[PDB]
Amino acid sequence: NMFLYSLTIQPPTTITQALLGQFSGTKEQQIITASGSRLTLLQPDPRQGKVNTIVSHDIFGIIRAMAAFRLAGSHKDYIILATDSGRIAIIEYLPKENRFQRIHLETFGKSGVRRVIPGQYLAADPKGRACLIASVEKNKLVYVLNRNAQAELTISSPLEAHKPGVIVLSLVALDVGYSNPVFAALEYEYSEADQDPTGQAAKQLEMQLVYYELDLGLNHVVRKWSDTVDPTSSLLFQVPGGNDGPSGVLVCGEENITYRHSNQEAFRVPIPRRRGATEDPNRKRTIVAGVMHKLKGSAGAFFFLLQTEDGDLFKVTIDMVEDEKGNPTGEVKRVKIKYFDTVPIAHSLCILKSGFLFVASEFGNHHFYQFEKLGDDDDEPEFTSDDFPADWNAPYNPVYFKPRPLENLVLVESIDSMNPLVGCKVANLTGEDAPQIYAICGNGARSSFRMLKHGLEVSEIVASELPGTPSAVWTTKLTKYDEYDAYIVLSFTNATLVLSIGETVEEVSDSGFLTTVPTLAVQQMGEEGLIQIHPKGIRHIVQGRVNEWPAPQHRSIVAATTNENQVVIALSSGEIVYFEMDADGSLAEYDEKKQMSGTVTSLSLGKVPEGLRRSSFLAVGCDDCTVRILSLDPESTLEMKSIQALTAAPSSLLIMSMEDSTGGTTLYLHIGLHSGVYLRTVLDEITGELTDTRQKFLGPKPTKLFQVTVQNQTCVLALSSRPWLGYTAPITRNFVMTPLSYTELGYTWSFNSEQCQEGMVGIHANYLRIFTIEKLGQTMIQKSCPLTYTPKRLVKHPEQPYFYVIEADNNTLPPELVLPPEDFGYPKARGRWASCIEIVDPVSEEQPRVLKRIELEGNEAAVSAAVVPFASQDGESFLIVGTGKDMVLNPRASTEGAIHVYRFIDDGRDLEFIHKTIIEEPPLAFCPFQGRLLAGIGKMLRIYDLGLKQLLRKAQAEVSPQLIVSLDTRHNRIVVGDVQHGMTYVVYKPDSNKLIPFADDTIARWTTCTTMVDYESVAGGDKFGNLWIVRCPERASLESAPNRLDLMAHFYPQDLPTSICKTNLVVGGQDVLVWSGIQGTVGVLIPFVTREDADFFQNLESHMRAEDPPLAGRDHLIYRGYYVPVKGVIDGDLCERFTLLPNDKKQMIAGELDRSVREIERKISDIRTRSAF
Amino acid sequence: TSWEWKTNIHRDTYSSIVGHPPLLSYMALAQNEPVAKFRVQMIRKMLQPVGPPPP
Ligand SMILES: [Ca+2]
Ligand SMILES: [Ca+2]
Ligand SMILES: [Ca+2]
Ligand SMILES: [Ca+2]
Repeated sequence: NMFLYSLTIQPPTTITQALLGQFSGTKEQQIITASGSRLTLLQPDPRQGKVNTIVSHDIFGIIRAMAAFRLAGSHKDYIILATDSGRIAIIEYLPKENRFQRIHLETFGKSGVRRVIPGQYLAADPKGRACLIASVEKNKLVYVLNRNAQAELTISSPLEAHKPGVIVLSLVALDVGYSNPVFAALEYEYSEADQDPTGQAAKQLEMQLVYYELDLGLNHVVRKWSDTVDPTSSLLFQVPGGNDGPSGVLVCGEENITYRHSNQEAFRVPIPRRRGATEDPNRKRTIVAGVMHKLKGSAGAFFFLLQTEDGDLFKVTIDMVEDEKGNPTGEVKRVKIKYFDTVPIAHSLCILKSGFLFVASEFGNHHFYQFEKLGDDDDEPEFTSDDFPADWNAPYNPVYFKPRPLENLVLVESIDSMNPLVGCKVANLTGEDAPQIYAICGNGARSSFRMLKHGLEVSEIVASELPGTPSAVWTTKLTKYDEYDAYIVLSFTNATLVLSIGETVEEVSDSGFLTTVPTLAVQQMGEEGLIQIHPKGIRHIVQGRVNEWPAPQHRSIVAATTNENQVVIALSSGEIVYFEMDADGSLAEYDEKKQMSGTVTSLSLGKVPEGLRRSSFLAVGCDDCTVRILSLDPESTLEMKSIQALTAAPSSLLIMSMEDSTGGTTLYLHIGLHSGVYLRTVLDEITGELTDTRQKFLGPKPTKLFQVTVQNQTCVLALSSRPWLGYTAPITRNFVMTPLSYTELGYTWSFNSEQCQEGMVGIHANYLRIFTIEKLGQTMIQKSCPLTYTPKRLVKHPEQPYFYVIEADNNTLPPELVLPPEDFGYPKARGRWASCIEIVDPVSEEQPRVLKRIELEGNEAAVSAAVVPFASQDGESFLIVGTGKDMVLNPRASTEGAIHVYRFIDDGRDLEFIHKTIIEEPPLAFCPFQGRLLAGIGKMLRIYDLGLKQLLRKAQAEVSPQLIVSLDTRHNRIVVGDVQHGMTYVVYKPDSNKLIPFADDTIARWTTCTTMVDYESVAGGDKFGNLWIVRCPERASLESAPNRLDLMAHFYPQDLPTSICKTNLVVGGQDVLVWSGIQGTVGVLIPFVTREDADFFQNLESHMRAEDPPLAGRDHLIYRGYYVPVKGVIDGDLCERFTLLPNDKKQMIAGELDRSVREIERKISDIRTRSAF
Repeated sequence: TSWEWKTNIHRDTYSSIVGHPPLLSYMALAQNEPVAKFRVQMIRKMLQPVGPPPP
């Protein structure tokens, strides 16, 4: 009883943690990142200044913490994962197989994110001897990591260090050299606060820094040392230990940094305050992230980069007393803070040994910087513990600094991140076959409007006029040892043109008067000679000496395929003539010719398999809608091996060997039909029969096939109304056909040159072009433009290609009333809002552009939006905006709400403010309802009409239990999403002008988005990371608190859904549900066509659950049913991991499912490409 | 019910907010505060989310 298939179009782009390590085993460094549930391994490239993704793996769990450690006498780091599985998992990366593999998995508790079950915190000893995993309260477990005789990893049983009432804010491992491992923790005990009945014992925090020493000798853990620290202390940082420095932890709290070790005195330094005019003076700041780095080739030589809540980076250093000579001692003297540079706020920062800084932004794009570092060295004031008071309560004088643009750092890459994804809509603003996905994301001045288009990114190098419309192109080498192919040839309806490498070209050889059907240089290992076949003969050209095969009959040449050692032509009579090559002379024509029942429409010879003399197979398509495979072996030349009938006449054929999903090349026959169909079949390589057919529809134009090379991979380029590239995906290893974001082409060929290699050449409508597909794998192209504030909603003009975004940054004063806000942030101010409207034009130009901004005023913030037509205005659609004044979220504070009304002017490129009408609370939901406006204010459902000076009430009622957050409607039915109590079905009674609620949700749901799929059911998501579909029972549906909605589907994507809609993503027209997630996911739910498909994907999902369990030890069925059990949804993200298995597993699953491996592959690809992309 | 019961319910809720990165990012973004700072606020709230206990 399954009916939905969940797929991921775009994986999350957030990075809650990035970590550096030699995970490949080489001395090179790599970055491991946690993106929600994806574990991703990235390779920084110091030459190109970019960072490339090595691999990604869906944990099917929640990655809460990651630690790295090295075994003694080894150069390879292992990854410890703290997740929600209740288990500790230790995994390793395998560069030979390009896959993650876990080397340990041990259960320590029950599954989930719970208070008293470790997983929240994880730290590892710097020397790799042990690690500690802990919860917020109160459990801690220490696992000892050792090396066995086999030189493999051994794990002891955990050691308990529990202590009730203890709350942990931070946890880092001490670097004690090779002494007994010690773990530091910021803790506070609530045991006293529960005992004081009135008064407290609260409003105060007794924060302690605690040391947990692990005695390897006695194999136990004890609270060795502890002391009181600043109550505002929130972060700990590891300072180098042993010989590289004195062990210890920087304790970071409100305007406080302290060294604070057990065998050292205290050393306090403040956090400088911004000195800007907009910046509030005497505003204390805290630390949000930080890095420690030890410089090579020198003892000590370590510094810190710490980040303020504004994003400002300060460099911290430690100076220790010197002896009589000029040498350091163990005693510490001072701590020095110096302003470094301002970067976006980050979850993690990473300093690479190659001199780079990787910034994992908490929101917005990620940043890759290169160090310099020029200050000027002492241009920035420096402040030390001399003599700020080690006591946190002791008075002291504030210290200020002036922020400024980048001096020590240079930005080298900005990495596209759709985090945080506030919302998206699916619409087709161009004539293109596929609708686009428009999305609003980012935060602050780094927010953005982004459009996603399904296609492959290609860069055009040259273009030129011809000017006559050419009908074909080729590129060809005169000599088989030239790395750069010499010539470029063009063909017209009555002439032929010849070009070559360089800036300009003309003619020296070849026949330029007549049309040319193909061109190839036959003789590999024989320099001299090209062939130009044309109607009425085959011209063989060799160092200027020309010898031609006559036609010679009244018949002419209608088709031809060429190979290195072989040539095949088809005449108008239907005869096929075959030419092989002797030691000298391409005229070794076969004594006999093969007659065909009808006219030949396509020919494909296939390249010469290396190590062999010739290709053994020839593909012949005819007008009788048949494709045959004829043999070319000497013993049985031109005998028919196989035959297949086709839906339409074959317009093109192409034999080609490609990498397969099972690790070895396979010989395929690509077929292009006159109806726009593309097929890929398997050529048996011996019996020559065709099996395992794949189909796709590309466009109304007849499809044509060519062989190109992209990223050192041989790919098929199919030309239809659009160009499609068929290739084997580099990471996921399946076979993909993705369209090109490029013009329609009528002909294309592989191209080479000194300037570009493995490029391509093509023609269209009086134009020739040279392009290359620089990088594949990324099937979604993204164009973006910045916005002003953090988006909130997105609405589209009902008739014109324009969007309207409402934006609101909380706790920010209006920028006014010299520092770019995207680089340094708007000036913060408590309780003040900054909000605005922006009009976005995404298609009219090459890039999306913001046409106009409408700034709000009066501490007023936009919270909702809709485009509503009003019957009273002859159906004109207006822009409805909801706002609030003096908004405080927790607790919710109502000064006043408002509804602005705007009017579309200049076809939607601008707005005219009509009137603003004040209401009690901010309206969180609008909805067009029967030619009038529906608004949700508080628990109140209200119908407004458009009046001369205000919006006018016409009906109202209380419908939801606490707060309206979404609205939708069909006919007389209104569905109301409550902030906490799920769905509420209301019905409107026209004769009575009453809004009556008649259905409500069974369980609580913290609704975040809704849509109506039909009259009876609603699909939505909630803030705990759930997607669901509820429906009205059939007995209560005829009634036009009392009745309970039925649960029709539920699923845990883990990412928080921010928007959802029903739409069509492909011309095929399968209605799908598209949704977006806060962490960047863009996902689809696809309904199954037949019960057989539902059964196949359910059983496939089961076997994938058995043979590919979640990496971190989760149970996939329990994971996808985190809060309530799974109902109705199959996880296609798991199914699509079938391609990654070893072949024995694939064959086993193929056995249980009673389908071939290639069949399973084809159905997996098919369900995705047919209904979405 | 008992002050203890409410206190546990709130502490579990704060723990869950800190535990699930998506929810934490959602709330912190709504408040326009850094995620680490919001995390610290939530963990700090665990001391006494409701009123002091009865005598
Ligand atoms: Ca093979
Ligand atoms: Ca801007
Ligand atoms: Ca009020
Ligand atoms: Ca594999």
